[PDB]
Amino acid sequence: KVFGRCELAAAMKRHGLDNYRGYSLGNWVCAAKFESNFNTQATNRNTDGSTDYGILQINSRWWCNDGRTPGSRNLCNIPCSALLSSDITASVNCAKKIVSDGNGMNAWVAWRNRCKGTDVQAWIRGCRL
Amino acid sequence: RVDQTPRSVTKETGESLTINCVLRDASYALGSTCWYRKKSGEGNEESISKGGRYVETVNSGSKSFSLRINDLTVEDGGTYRCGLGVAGGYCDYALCSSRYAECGDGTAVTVN
Ligand SMILES: [Cl-]
Repeated sequence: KVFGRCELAAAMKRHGLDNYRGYSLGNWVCAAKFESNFNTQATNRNTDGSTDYGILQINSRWWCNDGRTPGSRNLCNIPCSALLSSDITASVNCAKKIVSDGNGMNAWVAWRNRCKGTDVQAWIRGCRL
Repeated sequence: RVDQTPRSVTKETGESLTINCVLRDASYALGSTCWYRKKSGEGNEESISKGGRYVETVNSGSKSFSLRINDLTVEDGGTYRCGLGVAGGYCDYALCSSRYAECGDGTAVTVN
């Protein structure tokens, strides 16, 4: 599914991401824009031979099992296929686990590059939420 | 960024070493912490189990984490690195090259 921006903001809000670990909802929508361009099926190989899956481009070396990544740790305890659903639940719950330790939303490099230090409220403006 | 000091150090057998790490330029709270050692002449990096001779000090306000190593011998020569853990305390040296954690630049230890 390729989500619309406000459609995704709504889905993220119902899934409890607004102000999760102190990160306002706009952060999350902006992250998805620059990570997956709002495409739940985005699947991007890395040069270490891992893959990034889904709307938030979660990496198979650490977080999910795709069966093809040596050194794989499956820290979200899910198959990588769950991260490619039109239902964002598995992605959200994994991202909530990610963000609650380590480097926060710096776990999403596109968030660092395009979202951190901007008016992230732009990403939820114009939306009926 | 995680600032690790000292970068290099020489100690006598029987001394202790304390390495200090501070997480800077971050707007998030300090999470779980990890320590790694690669023994001289060994090539495998390994996690350090905290406790006993290895004493960690964490200060949440200053986002500082330090490790004391007691009772050094030549067997302790090598390189040491601190870093951020993930997923509620999971540590792995490969995190240091990942987008999910930061690590200090290392401490090269020589023990006389
Ligand atoms: Cl010292």
